[PDB]
Amino acid sequence: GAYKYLEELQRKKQSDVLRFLQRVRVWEYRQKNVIHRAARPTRPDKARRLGYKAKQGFVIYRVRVRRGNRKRPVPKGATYGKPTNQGVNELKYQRSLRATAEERVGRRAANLRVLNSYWVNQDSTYKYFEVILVDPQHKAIRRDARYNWICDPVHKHREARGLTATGKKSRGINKGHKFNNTKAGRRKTWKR
Amino acid sequence: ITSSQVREHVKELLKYSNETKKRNFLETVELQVGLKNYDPQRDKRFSGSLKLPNCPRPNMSICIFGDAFDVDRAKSCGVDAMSVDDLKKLNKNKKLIKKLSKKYNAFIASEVLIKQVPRLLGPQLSKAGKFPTPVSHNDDLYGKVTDVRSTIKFQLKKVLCLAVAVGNVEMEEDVLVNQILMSVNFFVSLLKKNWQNVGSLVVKSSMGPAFRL
Amino acid sequence: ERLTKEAAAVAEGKSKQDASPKPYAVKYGLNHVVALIENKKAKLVLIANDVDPIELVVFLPALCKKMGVPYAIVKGKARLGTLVNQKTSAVAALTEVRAEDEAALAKLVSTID
Amino acid sequence: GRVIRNQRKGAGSIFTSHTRLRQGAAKLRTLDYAERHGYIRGIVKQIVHDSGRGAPLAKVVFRDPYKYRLREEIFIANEGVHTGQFIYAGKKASLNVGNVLPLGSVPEGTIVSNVEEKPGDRGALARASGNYVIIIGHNPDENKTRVRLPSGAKKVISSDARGVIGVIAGGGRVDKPLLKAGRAFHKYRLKRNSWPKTRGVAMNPVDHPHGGGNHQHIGKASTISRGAVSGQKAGLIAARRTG
RNA sequence: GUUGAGCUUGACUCUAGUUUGACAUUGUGAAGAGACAUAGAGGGUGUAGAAUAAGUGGGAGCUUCGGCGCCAGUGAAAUAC
RNA sequence: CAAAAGUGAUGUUGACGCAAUGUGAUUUCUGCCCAGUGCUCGAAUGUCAAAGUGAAGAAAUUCAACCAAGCGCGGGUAAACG
RNA sequence: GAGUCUAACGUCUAUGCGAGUGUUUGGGUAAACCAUACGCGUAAUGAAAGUGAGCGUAGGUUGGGGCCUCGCAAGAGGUGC
RNA sequence: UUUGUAAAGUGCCUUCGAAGAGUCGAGUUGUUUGGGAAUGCAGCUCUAAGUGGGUGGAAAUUCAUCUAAAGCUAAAUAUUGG
RNA sequence: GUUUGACCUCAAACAGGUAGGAGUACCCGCUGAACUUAAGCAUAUCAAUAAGCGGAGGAAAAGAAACCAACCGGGAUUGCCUUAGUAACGGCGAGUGAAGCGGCAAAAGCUCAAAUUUGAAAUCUGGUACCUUCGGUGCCCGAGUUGUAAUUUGGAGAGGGCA
Repeated sequence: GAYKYLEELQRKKQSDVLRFLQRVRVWEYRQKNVIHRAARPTRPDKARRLGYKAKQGFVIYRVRVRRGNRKRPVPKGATYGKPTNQGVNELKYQRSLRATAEERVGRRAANLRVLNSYWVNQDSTYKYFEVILVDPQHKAIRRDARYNWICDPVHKHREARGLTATGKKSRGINKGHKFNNTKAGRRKTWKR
Repeated sequence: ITSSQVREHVKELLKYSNETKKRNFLETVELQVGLKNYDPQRDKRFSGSLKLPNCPRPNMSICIFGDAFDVDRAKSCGVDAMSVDDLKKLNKNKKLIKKLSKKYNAFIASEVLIKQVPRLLGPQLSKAGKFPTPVSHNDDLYGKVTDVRSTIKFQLKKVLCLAVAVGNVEMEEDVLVNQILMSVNFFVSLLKKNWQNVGSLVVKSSMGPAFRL
Repeated sequence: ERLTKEAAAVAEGKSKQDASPKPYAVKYGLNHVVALIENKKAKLVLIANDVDPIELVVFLPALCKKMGVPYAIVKGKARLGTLVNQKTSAVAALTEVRAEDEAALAKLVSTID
Repeated sequence: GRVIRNQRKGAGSIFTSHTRLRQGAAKLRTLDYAERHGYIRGIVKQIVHDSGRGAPLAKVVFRDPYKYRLREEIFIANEGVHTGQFIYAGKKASLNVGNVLPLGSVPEGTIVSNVEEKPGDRGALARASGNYVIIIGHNPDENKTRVRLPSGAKKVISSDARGVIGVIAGGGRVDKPLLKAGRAFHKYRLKRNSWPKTRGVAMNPVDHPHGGGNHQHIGKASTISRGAVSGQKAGLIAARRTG
């Protein structure tokens, strides 16, 4: 909208601003580690649409992911056998690398709970997602209906089961044709 | 080769006496090809005896060859005719059979006599390469004047080109477009890659310089 | 920063901050700056440099120049909001209604722009 | 087949030994850049053997607390380091046998021991006994220098290295041979590796692929190339010339 | 036994490994050497024949400074434009 | 040479050595071979992955299909096999 | 303690009731009685240019007749579903 | 009590509104037996619009139908240590 | 030199409350196999589960449309009876195998924006200063009303105020 200084850039990352800016902000992350804080967000436009009516307790952390695919050991000794798994970077799985970034900050800072994330580009080292985390004590947020549920105890580890947008894709949620079988949980229909 | 200046390279060329150097006679317009990337081999070699729909045009000095009622029909048109003995009579010397390749352009040979031609009259008609049309003994020779205009040679032989006439100053520019495009069509689409092989063509009048398209 | 396109001088940069009790009305905040613009309710826009993140302030040299007020860059935020007289340390501001300073305010705007 | 003996090299029980017992084998410490009359330079103290080398070494004092307690400064043994003569160092140093100093400061054709060769390593080449390298890459070798290392081959060096001028102390392994094999086994406990050896042809093709045949001989091949696996790659590794 | 394990060859199926090439992550000037598009531009022989002969077909160059397959002739192949 | 990768042995040894393989102190000596196969070496020269022909009107639209290495060939060599 | 309380198919015993009958969850007069969703042996066949067959009902051969198109109603081709 | 505060119904006057991008999916793979193969779904890497985009197992084309990429929610039901 | 301040990055000790563990079954998620069958046979298949680890609760766990029918019509999730071995896949070999429609049971619906760019009287919040004992006082981060509107573009559909 009016914020075509964030939005124009966030949707079209190909633009003259962010291919320069995320080069020096991925450089910033080559210094930093598993988790590291971010100020007010890099993309505060999508951040507010997820849920970032602020206050302290409403924080945002940039987190790394892994390399390889679904890695398993290398074939030492034999190589053949029944070759059900031959490669070191073999299968993928259901969950997106959003979830990977979200639970690395999620179990380190156990108090701060996972809301949802977005991508802030990458380099050749890892992909980087900015995870918005909420706080379950923080009020005004509890006086808001939009963030009441997330503070109360059932909505701890929303990523681990399937409440967060990424963990929805661990069960079966997108509205379409074959949503009939994969309606609820994946183990309810039992992998069909 | 384009379909763009197909009228224009006929039109302006044949219009002035600045580009083409107009002589005494009615300059007889042809179209030769320009077949680059063609190998004189098995495949790319075109030959035949086709004809263009408005007639390629040439006549000039016509010779007839026949016996009996073919000779009567010939000189009733006004064209002189050779018989069997007269066919031998050019062949028995140097000059007259090579001069048959020169200025004698259109030819008629009657039914039984066509199969006599390429034994005597043949090695002299290599370049230039004139040959009679299929005319029987029952055919009318006055109605076959337009057939010797129509039926032209097609031979690639040694070279790459296949020269055929399109018309002359007796035709207009409009008619000559529907002769030029007809020539190229025969060669082009039978051998793939097509128009990148067919290079830069110009319509020669007689005395008509380059005007390639 | 990569923010600053055309710049002003430091000595006149201070004089732009205290452009609140010398005109009449002032709005404060960088939302209320970009808000300012169409009907020309903003006259002088007070662009601070020091605003975190830098994504907020890159609106101001661009947006406010398209629809078009003659802006000018103040020296910093720490004595921007304090010189307006608000609560907090204001990230930007704009001069709305003029008091006596119109002729003086003309050489706050058009020095840089 | 089973696990080949050459694969059991990276880890193992035979690949453990005393590490911290070793007082300091022969690197080189900080020793003064300057020689503005010198700062960090002094005399030789004791003569002590570190395990690993199989040769005597020494202790040295400089300007800093070094007789006993501070455990680091071990000095390269040349004949005959002992109490009451000074060492000198620095860049444009005084060229003597028993002084540690640059390769740049020494002319062509000087013999040197305990010399670096990569960009800084403290001490690499010729630390034990008998050994020395030969610096002959100055003068028409203009910018980048070159130690011609003792076989025949290469090594490009930038500025690079310090080292002691001389041939090192000892000389009684090639100069004097041993007597028996249990006295040779004193090598393979200060170094971690299997010892001795049994023949490749005598071992089964199971345990090592050089076996095979009732009448014993070499099963696969003796010459195996450089790009090959673990059990695959044995014998003479790329026999460039035979004989 | 349409047996099991240890264990084998350049059979054949296939893989960790091994080896060569390409693309993204990842910026900036000179000098020297090519290709395409082509404004423009050319490298040749068998004898006789006025004379220095690869083509192709229409069919006809003897002069406002200046020919040799019109005619007429040589030849294996013979104009011009 | 180990490890999924981080990280190390080999190694604070260094060719006067480290290691795989062949081997055995002593003492006199060692003639001859390039077919076949491996390892190594070398450049005169040959092959392998990115077209375009066809459907809109009582018979007159559009877009997806060749270039490098080992090899061939040439050169070095038998404490690698013969 | 060594052919068996699952449970599918096909002859057959017994049988309320049959050219229409007989259900079930459940209601509920409670092992009763009422309801009747809906089933019941089930489609030929043409390498690529349809039809939907009465529980399911086709094949072989032939006559009459209705409809459409091209072309000179000369005649050719399906309609024989 | 009309609760000096929050919503709906009733009645009157006056005048005119929107969008969520690493997702849509993509060179290629894949959680799916990729087979012409929807969807569920995003490894390595990049990447799209709101009279515009999407579901309905090939495409041109037409008709009916829905409007994500933030989030929450009762029961019919499953089961035991006492 | 030297005088005066805001946000990113981003601490340690005193002092009210609050808590550890022992346990079974039920579910969701994740690293994630196999004995086996086609009498055998590497890719059908034992299977997304065991075993191990993680996550949520007293029920777990799901869900209110980027749906179906097919121009006649209807409108969440969940359980049961019809359905379905039909429609498909697999040496078409073991095997695996839906959807739609009618009936029965119990059936109510909601949180987020003109995005967002966000700041003050007051409301009002996370952290934290002085007072120095949860009572009184103060600042920044900030949420919408509000002080007060745009940006990038468009329509004739339809909304909002006031009582």
